[PDB]
Amino acid sequence: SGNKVSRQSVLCGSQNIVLNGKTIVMNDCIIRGDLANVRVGRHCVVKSRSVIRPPFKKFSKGVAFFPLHIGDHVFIEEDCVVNAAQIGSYVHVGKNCVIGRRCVLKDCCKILDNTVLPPETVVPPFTVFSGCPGLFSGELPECTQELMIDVTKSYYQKFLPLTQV
Amino acid sequence: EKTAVVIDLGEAFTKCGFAGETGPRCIIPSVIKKAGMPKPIKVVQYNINTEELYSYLKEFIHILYFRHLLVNPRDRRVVVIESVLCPSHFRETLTRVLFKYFEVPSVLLAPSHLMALLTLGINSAMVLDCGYRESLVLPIYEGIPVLNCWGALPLGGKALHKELETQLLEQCTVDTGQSLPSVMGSIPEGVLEDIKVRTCFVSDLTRGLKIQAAKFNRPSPPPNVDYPLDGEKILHVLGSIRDSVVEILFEQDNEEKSVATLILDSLMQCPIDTRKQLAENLVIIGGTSMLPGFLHRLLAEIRYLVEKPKYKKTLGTKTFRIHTPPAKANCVAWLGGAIFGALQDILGSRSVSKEYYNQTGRIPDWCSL
Amino acid sequence: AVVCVESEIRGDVTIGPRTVIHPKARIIAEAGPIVIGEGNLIEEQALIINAHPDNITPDAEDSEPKPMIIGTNNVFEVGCYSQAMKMGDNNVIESKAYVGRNVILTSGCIIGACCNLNTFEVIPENTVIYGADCLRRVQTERPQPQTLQLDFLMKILPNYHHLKKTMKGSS
Ligand SMILES: Nc1ncnc2c1ncn2[C@@H]1O[C@H](COP(=O)(O)OP(=O)(O)O)[C@@H](O)[C@H]1O
Repeated sequence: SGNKVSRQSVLCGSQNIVLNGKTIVMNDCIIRGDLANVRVGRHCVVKSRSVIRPPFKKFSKGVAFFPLHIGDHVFIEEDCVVNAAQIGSYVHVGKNCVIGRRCVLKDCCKILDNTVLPPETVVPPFTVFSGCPGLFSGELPECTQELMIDVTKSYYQKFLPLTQV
Repeated sequence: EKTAVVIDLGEAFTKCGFAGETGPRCIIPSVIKKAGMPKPIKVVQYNINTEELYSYLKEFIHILYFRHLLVNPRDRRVVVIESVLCPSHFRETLTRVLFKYFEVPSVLLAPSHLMALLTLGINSAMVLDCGYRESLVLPIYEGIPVLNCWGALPLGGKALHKELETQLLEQCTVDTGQSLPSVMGSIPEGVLEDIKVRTCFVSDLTRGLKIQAAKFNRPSPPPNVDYPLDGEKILHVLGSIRDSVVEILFEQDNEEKSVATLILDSLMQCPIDTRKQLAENLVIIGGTSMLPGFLHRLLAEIRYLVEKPKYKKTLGTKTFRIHTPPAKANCVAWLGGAIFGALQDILGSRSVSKEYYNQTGRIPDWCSL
Repeated sequence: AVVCVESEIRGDVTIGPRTVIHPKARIIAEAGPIVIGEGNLIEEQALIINAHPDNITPDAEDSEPKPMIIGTNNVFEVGCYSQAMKMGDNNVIESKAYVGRNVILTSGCIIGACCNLNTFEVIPENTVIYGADCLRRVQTERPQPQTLQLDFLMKILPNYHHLKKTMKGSS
């Protein structure tokens, strides 16, 4: 629970939640993603006005799609509807982006802004996905990912004292 | 050993291939669209700088074989395929990239027409070259190109798109998304070309005569064949405009310009020991001209112009054939050069090395050796 | 139907059976009586509208007196709104679909992601649009209004059925 300890927002889905350290997010978002199992991640990041959900049912023998997996030094952005996302560490989402069904990415997922993923959007490690559908545009440097993520975490923690609520 | 590279000079597409590769590999549009690029950069950019184009070539080739097969071309040879009329400075700039930047083992220029002949491997043949911007009838008698029998109509695929945009810019018979008649100016070239390329069936000669009648002082142009649109604006108008393109494709109206015209020109430079041979050799090829049902309009115009009074003396009564292509769409020269480069380890000596290019840096065409 | 307490409705909306409205299902059916269908699932963050008022100002003889309707198996997902969509049999609306005003949604309607519906466009049957390619009439028969896309909709409706009983039990 090393996030922004302040009266910011509320949500639900306490199935397999986790309040880890160095991982924080902003307000205006809702968390309704307990449709399948969960996997949170410390040192991550996210912006305001977002939404996330898991893949499908997974209650009966017909299990769901790839619902969720998070990582370290990750950085989500605004308006990113993370629907059915199982990714790794040092991920990077963009503005107005969305995750597609059965998306099973890996570490350092540079999700482009205003991009979305299609059904069964399993991505590889140290990649850079983009497009209306799931499309790995390029790649990403892992060292620069962890370094810039920590630098951004400190810079955001600097201005984090704003809105004492 | 190993494979090789098979790349030709295409304004629209320059595929790559290996040695003796049976079946196509990968086609990509010749223009280079990069990051933060508002409009991609072409290839036919002459009298332009060399460093910027040089760079574009470097990274484009780089990612080209990367996304093709991620191979290391510093290990195998290259089969360069030509397309005449291009400035040799450009070609040598490509070579400059290749050797002075990438250092491949050896490269080798080659004619596309050769590979076209290799599709059948016969000695004498006509050349029904129909490229992307021009055409060419430069026969290969005895497996040897016929020099002065040349000519080109600068009215290929690109100009066809220009014709399309002209016609449709004149009339926007589509709706809004109510008709939006010539409201905006820019066009979706991809959509336009999708309509065009996805609907290229050639019509009857009689229909072309109807078009000619419509030029001055019309019998049922629909059922018109033209492919759906987008942008909330789709329509079903006369697809007969593409047949109008087929009519303007061959103009005799104080122009006397056609493919048969170049065949006649060749005939003018042809000696008696070439005439009947070419009458046999009715070679059926052409790159961009993948025109469905063109046999009708084509053959009809051939056997329509045979009747020209100034050419019966030249022709007589010559019949022709159909030298059908065993290859496909445009893979003809591609796969022709692929199998042509297969066991040409012998000709690997003829493939220009970077070794000699160090002390040389030049490949001579018809110059002083 | 699952008349959720969190499902914010507004106005006279004579709903139909099996219209399970999920939590935070903000809607409006006052200026137009929107009747629900049979076999849908109104998810979270939706936005059902009725008779676009004078902010846009229809200065074209405003004498509407017309109510909205719905159909069977037409479950609309989260993010997407509903700007008086005259739906039908199995017209699913996926995430973030910008619903248009006059779009008579027929059967086999797969409203893809971020696909702003076309105003005053008769949405015919058996047509699934592409995401980035707006108005893509792709899959004219694969996305068939009956037995193919509607069968897939009824198949997706099974998870909605299990979720309907589960949400009725969880509440
Ligand atoms: N059915 C068809 N009829 C006519 N042209 C076609 C048809 N199908 C494809 N084509 C065109 O043939 C062209 C091949 O062009 P090409 O000769 O490869 O250009 P370049 O030589 O510059 O690469 C393609 O651009 C395509 O638009």
